[PDB]
Amino acid sequence: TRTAAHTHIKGLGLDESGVAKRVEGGFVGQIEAREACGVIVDLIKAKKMSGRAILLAGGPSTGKTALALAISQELGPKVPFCPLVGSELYSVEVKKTETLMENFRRAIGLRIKETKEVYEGEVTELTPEDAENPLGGYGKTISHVIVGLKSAKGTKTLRLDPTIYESIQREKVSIGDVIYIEANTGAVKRVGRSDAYATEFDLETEEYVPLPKGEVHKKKEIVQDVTLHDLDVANARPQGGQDVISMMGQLLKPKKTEITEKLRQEVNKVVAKYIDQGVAELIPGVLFIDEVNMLDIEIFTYLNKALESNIAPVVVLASNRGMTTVRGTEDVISPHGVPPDLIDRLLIVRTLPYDKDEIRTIIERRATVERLQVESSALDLLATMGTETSLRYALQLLAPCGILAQTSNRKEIVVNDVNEAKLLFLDAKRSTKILE
Amino acid sequence: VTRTAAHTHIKGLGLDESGVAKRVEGGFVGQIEAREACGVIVDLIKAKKMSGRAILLAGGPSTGKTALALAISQELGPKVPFCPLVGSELYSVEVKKTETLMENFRRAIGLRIKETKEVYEGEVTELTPEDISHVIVGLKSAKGTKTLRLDPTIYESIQREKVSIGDVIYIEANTGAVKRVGRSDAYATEFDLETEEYVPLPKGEVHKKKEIVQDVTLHDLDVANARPQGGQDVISMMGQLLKPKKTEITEKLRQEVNKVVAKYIDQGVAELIPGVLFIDEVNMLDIEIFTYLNKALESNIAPVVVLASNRGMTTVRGTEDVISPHGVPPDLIDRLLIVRTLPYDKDEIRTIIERRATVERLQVESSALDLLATMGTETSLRYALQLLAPCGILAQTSNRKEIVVNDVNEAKLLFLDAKRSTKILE
Amino acid sequence: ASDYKDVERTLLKLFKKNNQVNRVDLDFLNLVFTLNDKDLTSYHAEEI
Amino acid sequence: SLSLIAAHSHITGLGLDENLQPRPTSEGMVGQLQARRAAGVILKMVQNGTIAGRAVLVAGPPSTGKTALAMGVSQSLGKDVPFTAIAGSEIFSLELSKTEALTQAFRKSIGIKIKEETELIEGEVVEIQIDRSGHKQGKLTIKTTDMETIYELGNKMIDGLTKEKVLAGDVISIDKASGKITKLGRSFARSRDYDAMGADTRFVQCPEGELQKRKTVVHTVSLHEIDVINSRTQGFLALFTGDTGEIRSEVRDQINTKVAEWKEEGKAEIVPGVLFIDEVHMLDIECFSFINRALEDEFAPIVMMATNRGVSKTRGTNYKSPHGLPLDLLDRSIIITTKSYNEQEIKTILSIRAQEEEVELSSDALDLLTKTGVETSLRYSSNLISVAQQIAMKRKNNTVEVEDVKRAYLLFLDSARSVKYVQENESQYIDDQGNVQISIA
Amino acid sequence: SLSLIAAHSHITGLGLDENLQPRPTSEGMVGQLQARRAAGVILKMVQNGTIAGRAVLVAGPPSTGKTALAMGVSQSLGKDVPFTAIAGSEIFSLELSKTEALTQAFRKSIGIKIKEETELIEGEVVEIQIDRSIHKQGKLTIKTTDMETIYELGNKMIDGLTKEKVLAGDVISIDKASGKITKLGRSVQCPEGELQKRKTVVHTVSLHEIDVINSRTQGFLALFTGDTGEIRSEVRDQINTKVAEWKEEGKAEIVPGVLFIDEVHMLDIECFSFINRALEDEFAPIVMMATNRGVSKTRGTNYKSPHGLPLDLLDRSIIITTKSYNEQEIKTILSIRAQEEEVELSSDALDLLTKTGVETSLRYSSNLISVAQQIAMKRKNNTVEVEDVKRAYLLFLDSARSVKYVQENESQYIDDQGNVQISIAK
Ligand SMILES: Nc1ncnc2c1ncn2[C@@H]1O[C@H](COP(=O)(O)OP(=O)(O)O)[C@@H](O)[C@H]1O
Ligand SMILES: Nc1ncnc2c1ncn2[C@@H]1O[C@H](COP(=O)(O)OP(=O)(O)O)[C@@H](O)[C@H]1O
Ligand SMILES: Nc1ncnc2c1ncn2[C@@H]1O[C@H](COP(=O)(O)OP(=O)(O)O)[C@@H](O)[C@H]1O
Ligand SMILES: Nc1ncnc2c1ncn2[C@@H]1O[C@H](COP(=O)(O)OP(=O)(O)O)[C@@H](O)[C@H]1O
Ligand SMILES: [Mg+2]
Ligand SMILES: [Mg+2]
Ligand SMILES: [Mg+2]
Ligand SMILES: [Mg+2]
Repeated sequence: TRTAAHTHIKGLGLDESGVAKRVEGGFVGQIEAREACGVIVDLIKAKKMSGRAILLAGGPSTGKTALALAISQELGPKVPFCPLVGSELYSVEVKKTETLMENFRRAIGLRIKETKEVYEGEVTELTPEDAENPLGGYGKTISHVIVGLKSAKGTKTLRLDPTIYESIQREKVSIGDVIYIEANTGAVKRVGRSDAYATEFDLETEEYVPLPKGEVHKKKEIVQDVTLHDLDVANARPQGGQDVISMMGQLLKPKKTEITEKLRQEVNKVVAKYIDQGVAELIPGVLFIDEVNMLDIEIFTYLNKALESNIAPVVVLASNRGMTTVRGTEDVISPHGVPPDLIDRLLIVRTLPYDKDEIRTIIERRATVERLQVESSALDLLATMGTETSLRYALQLLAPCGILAQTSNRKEIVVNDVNEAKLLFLDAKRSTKILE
Repeated sequence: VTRTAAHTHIKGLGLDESGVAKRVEGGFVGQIEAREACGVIVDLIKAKKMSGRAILLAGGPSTGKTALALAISQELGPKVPFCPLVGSELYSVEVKKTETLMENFRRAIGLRIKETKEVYEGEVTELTPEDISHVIVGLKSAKGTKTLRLDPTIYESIQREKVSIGDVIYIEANTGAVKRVGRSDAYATEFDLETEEYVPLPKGEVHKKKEIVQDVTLHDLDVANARPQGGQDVISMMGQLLKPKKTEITEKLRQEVNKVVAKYIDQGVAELIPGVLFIDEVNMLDIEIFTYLNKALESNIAPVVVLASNRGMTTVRGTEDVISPHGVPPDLIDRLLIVRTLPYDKDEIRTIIERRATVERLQVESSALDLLATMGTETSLRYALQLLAPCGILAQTSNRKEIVVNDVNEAKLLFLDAKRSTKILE
Repeated sequence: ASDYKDVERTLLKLFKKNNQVNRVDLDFLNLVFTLNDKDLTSYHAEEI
Repeated sequence: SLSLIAAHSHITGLGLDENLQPRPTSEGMVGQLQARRAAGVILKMVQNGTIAGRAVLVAGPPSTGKTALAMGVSQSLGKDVPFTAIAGSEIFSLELSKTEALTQAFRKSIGIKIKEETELIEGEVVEIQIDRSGHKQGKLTIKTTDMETIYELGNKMIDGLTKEKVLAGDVISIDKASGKITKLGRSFARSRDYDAMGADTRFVQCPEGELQKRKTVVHTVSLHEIDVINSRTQGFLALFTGDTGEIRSEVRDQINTKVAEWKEEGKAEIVPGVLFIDEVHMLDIECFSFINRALEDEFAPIVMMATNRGVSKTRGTNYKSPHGLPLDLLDRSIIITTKSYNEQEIKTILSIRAQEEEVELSSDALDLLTKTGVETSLRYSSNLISVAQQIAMKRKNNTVEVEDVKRAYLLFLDSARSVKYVQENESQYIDDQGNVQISIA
Repeated sequence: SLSLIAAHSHITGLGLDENLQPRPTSEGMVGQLQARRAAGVILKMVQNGTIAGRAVLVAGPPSTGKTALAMGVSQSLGKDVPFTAIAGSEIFSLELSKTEALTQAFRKSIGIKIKEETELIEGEVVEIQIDRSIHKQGKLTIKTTDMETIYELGNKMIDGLTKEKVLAGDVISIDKASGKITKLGRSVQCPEGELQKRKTVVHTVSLHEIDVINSRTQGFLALFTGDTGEIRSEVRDQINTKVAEWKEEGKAEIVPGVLFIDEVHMLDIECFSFINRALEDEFAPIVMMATNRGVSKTRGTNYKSPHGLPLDLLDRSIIITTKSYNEQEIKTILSIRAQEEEVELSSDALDLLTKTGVETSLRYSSNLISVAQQIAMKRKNNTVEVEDVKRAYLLFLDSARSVKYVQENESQYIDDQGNVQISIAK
């Protein structure tokens, strides 16, 4: 399997009482940061508060993205988690404010359940009937239709509306075709021809399908997780309609448009109504904005306003610079590149740099997860190299060492392999020196 | 009778078989070394071997860069594609500058193909539908008669063309196009007063087949494969009125078009005619355009692009601290061969003025021509060149054919130069 | 672009199998309501 | 309304008495007595509906109740009174000009209450008998729960009945003005007749009362909505999509004339509202110059403006301004100032916040939180409250205490301590020049 | 893929042995021993596929084969594996956001192979009976190399064969599942075995292609037109989860590839900010970056940077540095280039070309080779002699000589302030 930068991170590694073990879940060190992340994860799982914001502040290569992905893993696949980077907000189709609003709503999941009844099987009979009296109806005066379906557990004779007969005619269903009728909406689908009649003709283009399993009429309760933005898109760009105008619109590209506040208000009303009935439940997720330094002043101000909404995920921010002028502004030097008013709404989680032992343990774990064996002396050399230039350099240099060792048909990486890798690939400081 | 422009007198390079350039041939005067270099470049292009070669015509203003480009275009001939440009054209608003540049690149590469055209032409005798259903139509021609079965699209075209029985129709099989050429002559006396236009019954057989040769470019194929471009069906109308603006053609479409062209060449039905792309005012190009032009020159299928520039040690547009020999970053400069073009002395200026007067059908007295030449030497050659037409107009107003000194002096007193205007402003 | 039609059909067939099974009809539950303005009347809706 | 615990979920409105006198604590607001009096005056001005085009500026430091005061006004106003809340950065669009965005926002803040009179006949058709040769003639009977009547049908009515394909037992509605026939639904008695039902079928009860009824309905539609509807042929979709474009000015003038005509005839009423612009300093000089005239229209709403910047440089200009706004706009604006809270007010605010979040604070923890708020920030303590609650919950303890607050203070930093650490560790963070020492040893 | 001769056509590989030790001159590549070693290590890492999101920078003087190295890597990687080489000036588009473009670029280099087993009958053809309703009765016979047997058709097969109007005695391919019918020419060719064969066809697509395919009603047109638009992020998430499920099922395999940005010095700080995160995630390809400038101000920033890239990216990348070629390496590279261009240079001519390339630029001499060949062609000579190279040097200029010419006569060129001395006199 592919080995990403944060593959070794398997979890936050916390105890039941909240204490974090020294080495668990792929983490090494960062005790206080891990405890703060555990408190935040508890807050997210509580699912009560809206618009809370925290900021993961620290230098480059400290673990901000590592903590974000660890939080995502710990939350589970039932909690929304929208990763992002600051640069993606600058759209060319709609204002950056609209894109921030869209992404911000994506992290409010809704779990809605619906029970559906479907009639499926193989058609055995189809005997349309007219009204008992010619004066009963208009024109064709077609009454109910009788259809016979066959399943693995038996057969059933159904009495259908003339609208369902019209659907049957539209779908071009003949005797022996496997069909599928939804009593919820009256929609008829033509699955295909039964495998029983597969060899009826020795050359024919027909999608033969097996006989449906189970009963002919099976009732199932369907549960799906849908975002609020999904409902907004469905209202904005519905897929319904079979007119020529509908088809022409379908061929058009799905350009983003500034969905009005009225549509969100109506969506909120209907979702509140359905949650009130108990059918559906709201799940506020988490929105992750990496490289918050790159946001414009307008985006920061809209973030200020978004946090005052009634429905709002917990935005987690990452910044790797201090005392830096805010983009889009000439004079405002700010603590982390974040405007002072937004900083006043944030909670800073300080992350601290590592020592040699932590680097050594991280290199051990990274080599282990890489399916590479490293000698103790070569590992000490790699640790010294990382503490000399950067940890990330060594963490990436593990792979070329492994490749070089394989080219020599050696099971483990030797110090000479590390030296040769050093010769082949330089670092930023060495490149700057050699360019001088 | 005829109109005259800046380069109406430029007919060619005037180079011999050995490649050396005579002092005065093809309307050119002097600049022998540049003409020889341009002839070598013409041979390089005609070889049809290399791709992406680029050269730079470096010199001062009014020195003969555009003249050399147009002479190369004339000498190569109308068969090859020569595309002149200013960099300002690249700054489109519908698509990015890269898309325009790449489109101009593939537009400068020519393709010549052989195609067989199947032609039917008849007067109509029956109209039966096979029942949107196929139609059955009978046709006659001077040599005989035929009945045809046409696809529903052709049926829609015929219905929307207001074809009657007894109308004469033209069907091109390749495109499925139906054109009503008119009403048959046999019904000329059918009425006394109607809006009909009567045409004679077509000669020969109903079905004809001919082989033409048509010239296309890679861009034409790209546009053909990208968007619908013709047709008489409402489906075609809707397809082409949708997505009207230009789009960023992908590299995949270009690769597929290249594969198709390679297949055609291998089958022998097509031949390739590499051409030239000329960009003028290259200093107008931003650093991004030069940066991508670096990539296009390494492309395996590119024309012989020539560059003209006339600025020295000027900063590169877009950049703020890059001082370059001609506004061209050093990355592109290494991809170029620089052809130096030199200013003109007094005698060559006089000869050029004489030839321009001869071309524009003017008669100039020797003393008047000497005065015009010396005043062009004093201020500028182009100033003398544009003064020729007002001088000719002035001479006609005096009921006199040949130009005299008085007309030249009057023209100088009436119209001023840039330097004189700048002095007046001061 | 004709040569890519088989690939397009293959991808659509692969995605339809998962797409059709585990989806909830948002239109059925009145979550989509922008078409309702075309064929319904306010007083008719309130009376119904 | 669909809501989660938010920042301003505890402010039910302005805590004013009958004489617009603020209470020491009421409806979730503490202090800001002068500001609350001004807000009540603004509310009475809005409710009166006679004064047109008034700009109000709310100024003061951040976390001083500007947005809180606006939220209180919004809650006090209630429904039927438009309240458009927009940001300064919302007006910048790639589709609409800034002036067009402001124009659409302004019209959204004015609502039009229009009355429609409808005459209908609704009932379950009992029997239909149609005779056709010449023109056709027929008789029809419609019954309700307490009425039954036989009617004679004209040719066009019969044509409509046939084109609707109405059968017996169906409840239908006919507008005697136009004759349009709508099938409401089917009776319950016919439900058994089928196993699967089409999408069109509906089961409804038989209407009660008299067969012929008169009913009038009042509709609340904003001016922007009317303009969008009356611009194109499908504007009502753009009312949700937002791809409405720049409506023609002649359309807007015609719509103003039409609204005036309706008001003169007495069938339409105007319900003016309040426009709130958050962070007005994010607007440009062109927007302000437009607003100067636009505030002066007869249909201009009452605009409230909230700012936190002091003497700063106006966007789109090369000079500094008292609040970032041009003097011409301030001339037509009255400024409401706010003052920072004292210790007792911060204590009351923290108690209110604890009550709203259903967190059981202790007295000692409340004192510690108030001290931290006065030392560092009120919003910092408000954010720390929930963290302390979670920390206490993890300790299997149902009440918060001093240790939980201390742990929250240690785990989560504030602005001052973050500044202290960033200044102490300048070498490990990227600077303006981009230099950073990633190495540690 | 037929195309003319470019400046990189000779590079047929990276020239590695079994022990990854590069030979002095193989597959077109000369020297650059450490650079080729590092390129081979990267190539093996890509082929292994167990490492994702690695960025490699190529460093050192311009015109030192950084693009030549990347091309060698692409060719040595072979087909059946994505390798996207895009210029940094192609990222900035007026229809696609820079982040969206970078995302598409990353996904385009990740390939997915999905196997589709189709039942198709391939046969030579024998007479076909179609009859009216007695819905329809029809029989066809197919001949192969060892069978001749009758199939009895159904309604849809009869309809398809009527639509195709298949003749007899030719060759036809019919798919049992899809139902597509492919025509083939007359029997040169002949069926080779059983009438109905079971052969799987493998389809190579990228994640971007799948995203576009599911993007719209007919989104597969966008793969060629390029008007995809900003795809919704939920669509990409769906593609990711379905691809993960397919890989778990074993019905599709992933082929990670290489992304090459040739001119990284044009992306702004926002692009670098996105790139920093794009590398970390799974399904991220390996990015190759080339830069020539030592220390410059990054676009979008007001400060210098150690390579034109922010230090955050430099921490995430490994840098491969290239030494400038020596005289011997220049000589042998020119020998390879001349051999590729079909030019027969003399020994003294080769030495002169070597010294000329060493003095000014290798590219300059490489472009001068074709000019010299064309010059010799004017003299009707096969071998290129010294005088041809000297004439090529004289007629076409390098950067330094042109700079000297402009510097000594800066008055006749337009300067940075817009001043020029057009007047030849005074
Ligand atoms: N506490 C930790 N334990 C183990 N490995 C870690 C820890 N923190 C970071 N890492 C590893 O080192 C890398 C640096 O963290 P990262 O979030 O990428 O830094 P940045 O602040 O630049 O985003 C991570 O990708 C991860 O692989
Ligand atoms: N050597 C020449 N012989 C004849 N006419 C010339 C010559 N050079 C320039 N001209 C005339 O004067 C004009 C100016 O030349 P041009 O090519 O525009 O100069 P540049 O392109 O260097 O600015 C040309 O259009 C042409 O009509
Ligand atoms: N008058 C008030 N009454 C109660 N709480 C207030 C008041 N003003 C501010 N707050 C508190 O501060 C926050 C609202 O302040 P806000 O209006 O955003 O400040 P500003 O807008 O002045 O920056 C809420 O958390 C609220 O508890
Ligand atoms: N080691 C080499 N062997 C053969 N040809 C080379 C070598 N290095 C560079 N070249 C050729 O020299 C020219 C310059 O190389 P290029 O990659 O464009 O330089 P850069 O990428 O540094 O600008 C190209 O024509 C290339 O094919
Ligand atoms: Mg990082
Ligand atoms: Mg010119
Ligand atoms: Mg506020
Ligand atoms: Mg290079």
